[PDB]
Amino acid sequence: PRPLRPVNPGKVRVGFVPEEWFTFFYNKTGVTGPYVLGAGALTFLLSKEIYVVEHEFYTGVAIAIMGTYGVKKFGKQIADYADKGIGEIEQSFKEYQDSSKI
Amino acid sequence: DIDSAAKFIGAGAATVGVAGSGAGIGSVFGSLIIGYARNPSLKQQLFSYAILGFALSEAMGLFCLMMAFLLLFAF
Amino acid sequence: DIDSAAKFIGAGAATVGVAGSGAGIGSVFGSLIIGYARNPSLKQQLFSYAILGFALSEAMGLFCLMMAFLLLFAF
Amino acid sequence: DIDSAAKFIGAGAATVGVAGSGAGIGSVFGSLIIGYARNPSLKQQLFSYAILGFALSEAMGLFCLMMAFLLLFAF
Amino acid sequence: DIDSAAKFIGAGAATVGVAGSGAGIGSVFGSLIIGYARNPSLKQQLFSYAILGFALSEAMGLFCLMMAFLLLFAF
Amino acid sequence: DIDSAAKFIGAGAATVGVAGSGAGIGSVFGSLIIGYARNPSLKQQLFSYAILGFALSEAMGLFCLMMAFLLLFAF
Amino acid sequence: DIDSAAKFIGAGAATVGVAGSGAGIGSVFGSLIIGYARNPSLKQQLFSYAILGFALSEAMGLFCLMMAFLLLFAF
Amino acid sequence: DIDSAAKFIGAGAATVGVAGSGAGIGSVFGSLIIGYARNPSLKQQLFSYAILGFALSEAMGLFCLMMAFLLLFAF
Amino acid sequence: DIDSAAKFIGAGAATVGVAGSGAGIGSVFGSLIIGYARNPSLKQQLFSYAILGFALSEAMGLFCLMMAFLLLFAF
Amino acid sequence: QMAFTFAAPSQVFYNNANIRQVDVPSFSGSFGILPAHVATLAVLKPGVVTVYQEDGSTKKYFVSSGTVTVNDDSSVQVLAEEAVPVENLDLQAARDILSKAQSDVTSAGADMLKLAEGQIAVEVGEALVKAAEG
Amino acid sequence: GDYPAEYNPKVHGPYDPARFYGKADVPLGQVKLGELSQWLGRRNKNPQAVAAAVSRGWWRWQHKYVLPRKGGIAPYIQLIVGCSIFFYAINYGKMVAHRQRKYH
Amino acid sequence: PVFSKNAIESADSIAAYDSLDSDVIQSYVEYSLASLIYYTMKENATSE
Amino acid sequence: MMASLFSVFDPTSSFLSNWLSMLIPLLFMVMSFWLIPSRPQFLAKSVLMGLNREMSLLMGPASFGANILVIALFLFILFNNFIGLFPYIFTATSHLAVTLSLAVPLWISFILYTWIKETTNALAHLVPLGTPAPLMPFMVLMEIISNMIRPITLSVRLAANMIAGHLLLTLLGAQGTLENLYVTSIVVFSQIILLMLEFSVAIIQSYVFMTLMTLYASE
Amino acid sequence: FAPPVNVSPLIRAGRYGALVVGIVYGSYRFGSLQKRENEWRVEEARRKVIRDALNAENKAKATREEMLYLAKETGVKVPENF
Amino acid sequence: SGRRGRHVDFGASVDFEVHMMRRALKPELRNEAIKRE
Repeated sequence: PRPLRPVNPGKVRVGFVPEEWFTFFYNKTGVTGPYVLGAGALTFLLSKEIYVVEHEFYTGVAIAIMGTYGVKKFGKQIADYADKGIGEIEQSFKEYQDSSKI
Repeated sequence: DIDSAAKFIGAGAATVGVAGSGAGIGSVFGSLIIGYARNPSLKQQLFSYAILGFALSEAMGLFCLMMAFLLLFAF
Repeated sequence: DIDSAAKFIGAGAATVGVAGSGAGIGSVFGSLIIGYARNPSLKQQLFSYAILGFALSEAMGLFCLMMAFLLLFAF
Repeated sequence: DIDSAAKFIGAGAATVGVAGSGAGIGSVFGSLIIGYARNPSLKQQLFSYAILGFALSEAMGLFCLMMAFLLLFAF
Repeated sequence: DIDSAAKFIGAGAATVGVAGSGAGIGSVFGSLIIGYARNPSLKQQLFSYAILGFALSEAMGLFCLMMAFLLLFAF
Repeated sequence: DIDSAAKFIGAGAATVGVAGSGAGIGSVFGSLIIGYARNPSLKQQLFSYAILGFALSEAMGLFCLMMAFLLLFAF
Repeated sequence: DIDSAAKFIGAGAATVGVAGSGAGIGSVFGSLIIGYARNPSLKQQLFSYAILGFALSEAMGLFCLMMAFLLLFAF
Repeated sequence: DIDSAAKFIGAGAATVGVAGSGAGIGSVFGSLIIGYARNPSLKQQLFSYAILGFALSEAMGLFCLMMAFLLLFAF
Repeated sequence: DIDSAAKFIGAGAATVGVAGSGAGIGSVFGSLIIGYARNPSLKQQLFSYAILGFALSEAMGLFCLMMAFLLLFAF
Repeated sequence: QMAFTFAAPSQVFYNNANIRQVDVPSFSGSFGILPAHVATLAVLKPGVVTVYQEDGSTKKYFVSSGTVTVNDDSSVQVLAEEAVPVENLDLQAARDILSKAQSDVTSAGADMLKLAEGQIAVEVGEALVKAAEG
Repeated sequence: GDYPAEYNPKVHGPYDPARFYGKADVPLGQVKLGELSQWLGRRNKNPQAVAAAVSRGWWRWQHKYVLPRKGGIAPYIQLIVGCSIFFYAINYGKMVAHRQRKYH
Repeated sequence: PVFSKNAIESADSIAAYDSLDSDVIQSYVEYSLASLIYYTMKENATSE
Repeated sequence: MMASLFSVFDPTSSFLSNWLSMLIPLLFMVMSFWLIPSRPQFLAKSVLMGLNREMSLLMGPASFGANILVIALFLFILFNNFIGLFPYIFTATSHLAVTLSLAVPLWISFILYTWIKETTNALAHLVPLGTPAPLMPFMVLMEIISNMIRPITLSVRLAANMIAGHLLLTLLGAQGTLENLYVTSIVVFSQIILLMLEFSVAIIQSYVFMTLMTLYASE
Repeated sequence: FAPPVNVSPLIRAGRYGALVVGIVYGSYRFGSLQKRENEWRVEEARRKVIRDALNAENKAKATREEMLYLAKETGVKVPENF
Repeated sequence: SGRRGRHVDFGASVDFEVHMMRRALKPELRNEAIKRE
């Protein structure tokens, strides 16, 4: 098998969770299944003191809010800037091949 | 008396922050003199920034004076 | 109390760096007046640099006020 | 006499605010030399502004002089 | 107790060493406003040098802050 | 015997205030050099205001040293 | 017990001078900002002298910090 | 024993006041460099005025150090 | 024993006053940078004055070391 | 890369020639110029403009007045009233005019305009004394 | 540090660090749990084998979230939460020593 | 074209030029005028 | 205004020790497979090639190919300050051994290479230039003390920023309550301002330490 | 998203059945510990007051010893009360 | 300055400055440079 480069990465919901996890429960507990298990697990860890809500939790919230604001504000510009550099490399390589043939 | 001595020493050590406001006032009002010798026609907005400079330098001087009373009467 | 006196003496000597905020604010806001004495039409862009200078200088002011609280209720 | 002893130390540590008057007066009146070296035509407008700066800078020195007496014969 | 009491006093005396870091910060960021006022076309390179100035300015105050943290609950 | 002890510490801490006179004098005579380098034709007028700067800074410094003597013989 | 205890008081007051080192470093690098708006062609030679200015400025803070380590555990 | 102890703390506090002469000397010889970098033909009267600033700043510095000995061996 | 503890506070207090030498050294080397930005052909005379500026400001710094050494093992 | 246009009503010295350093005595301070200098302009004063080309050659050009302008495109336009090399000048003549200027100052009296002219010639004479004896 | 000896460029083609280049074994996904003991005992537990198994899994994850052209921030958020979750369980002893509820 | 001191201060691109005060601009303008007039006088005399 | 807590620097809190907290930047390294790079590879390549161009003015012949070490030192510092601010990760830079590894071996590398190559110039760096005879000896002794303990303060500087940064964040977090919306929002917004300061200083501290080592490897 | 597909008619019954069981066990345990919390807090408060009163007397003794040690160190006069 | 303070134009200052410069051109270039009007 020749490894072919895909164009888009794997589908992802809620920012980071794989969609392959969410679609894994569709045939048994439907779409609402993974969200129900995630909500129940979050409730269980908070209630049974497994997740210690200490001072670092507020820092974890502050990072999450800052990260969401920073990515949503500058993500399009950076991704376009990176895709611009990729296109210039692709143009440079295809022009080399055409110039060598000519 | 021992905790009264702590309040008086703590107040006398917290009232040195007004020295920095004394320097910060001198810097802004000092730079105002130079900034008004060059291009004196901008007097009104120059004076506004000078008052803005005073309204933050002296105000942070009162930040320590508030802590001076916080070590004197309140706590 | 002896240890209560140590907290108060530390807190009073923790208010020292408020003077540094006053000097840092007075330097930035004064130098803004000279920087604005030329180019009066460059008000808004240069104002952003000064508030950045004010925010960092006042961040040092709250940095010293951090140890003021630590020697008042924490240690 | 320990409470009076702490007040003597507290007032003695409160008279360091005169250093704020020294630097502010020195910086303002030094800047007046630069501001009067060039453009001496406005030597009355600049001098009036510097005396205003000197008065506010020296007011902080009188603030700490008051605080030294406020820990001396006020409590 | 008295050993711990003097550890808190030395921690407060170590908090003194942050005011001058606030002074150096205000000097760099104030002069940055002048630096951007004179020839604003060098905005990015001058900002890099002033940020380099801020890197060493607060770090000198952090030495005393770490010394304050050493005498707070580390010594 | 702690009243004489408190006077010794207080007068020592009061004598720090002459530092602000030291920095101010070094500032005004520093700016006198810049003032003399730019338009030296007003040498005596600039030097006259320089002495007025010296007579308003060192006077505050010796005002603080006077308070040091008062903290040893009046307070 | 008060020997190492007051050594910790002295050590906190010994590391004060790094503040002025921070003020000194900001003075050098702030003046590099004004000194680079004019004459960018001397970037390397001005920076090398500014580094020597920075090195001698940070040497003073380390000079005080070594004195703080001298009284901490070096006896 | 108390009197010798408190004189030792007081003389230590009185030795801070030479810092401003340290900043003032570093200020006046700073602006001497600027004042000589512009119109160097006046080196004779510039250095005459610059040594006037040094002979006044360091004099206030020795004024503090003279008072340090007065609280170390005289009183 | 009390004289041992009082020597330690005073020796630490004596090293408070080296911050001014720290700031002034940055001032004289900062103004070297501006003074050598313009007028680059006076490098030998400007840098020789920066050495003289450093030689006198650190001399005040070593005067702090002399009194710190005087209050650590001499007296 | 520093274009030099040092001209005069009498002579012409440089025309878009690459110079490493030119030090100019101006009313805003006797500062110096390097390529890609500060965008500014200043007024000349009696003093010794110096030229240090790409070969490091030192040439001294005393002027009596003029203008100095540095633009953002690293273009230097120094125009001076009468620029001459200082080798064709006399220190004895410089002090003779200086002594003549001092006589004008002393004999000015209530003539404040003549007092200004004596002061102006004093500045020119003192500039040439340092120029010729250096 | 070299290419694995089981790799053959003639049959497979160019090397791909996310593909297992040994004998084609039946993966654990389709094991009906009656062969679970046989499958676990068959796969060796060498430090070399598990290190190669980690890298073959890591490059599989790179092939799904980074190596595609339009790779977003999702892998770099997944790593941060993944490391935070893993390091919270490590520091569980210090965290649970404080807690919030006395009974819970 | 010949401009005035007041017009020079009000110029949009004059902010990029530094070291500008009243006396510097006034003296530079009144000497730039006497350098443009001298340039035209030489051009006019040769053309005439 | 309630309380405070500390001691987030225990390497052996569990039997899987906190040495794995140093092996986390190996994950974030951009492993490259394709010819045309991906988006994060090009971003990392552009940043590093940008830093190499900026440091090219200060390289010199003695650091002819040591820029890889300087850049690797930069990325190691950045990933030990950025990762130290995420909540449930022990502060690796707080441990002095990380700072010992950061400053001591490279300083000994630079001072011994300077001493072997240019011994007189190394001693002349311990004196201010153009120093007369009566001004010589006290400047030499203090600068000898300066150059001996300067990298030790560099190690202290790298430690103290993240120690003070994490102490401030833990202080702000511990003085807040989940139930009170006003206190939680104030605590969260205060930490966001503090994190923006702490993220900014962490990048700048890594940038200055690259600049300082590039200057001190040039000589 | 994907179209909805109904859950198997055994997951729902197990889910809600466990939901009801958790509610009644939650009510039973909470009430049992509420009585336990009330009786434990009362006896904890009583022994805390007695312990704090004894610790206050010990702290008063230690502070006077510390104040006595300070006056011995400073060499100042010792008052009748302290 | 002194010139503006005495209300003297810079052009008049220029002519005074150049006349004093020309009077110090003793050896050969005084007559050649000064062509009068």
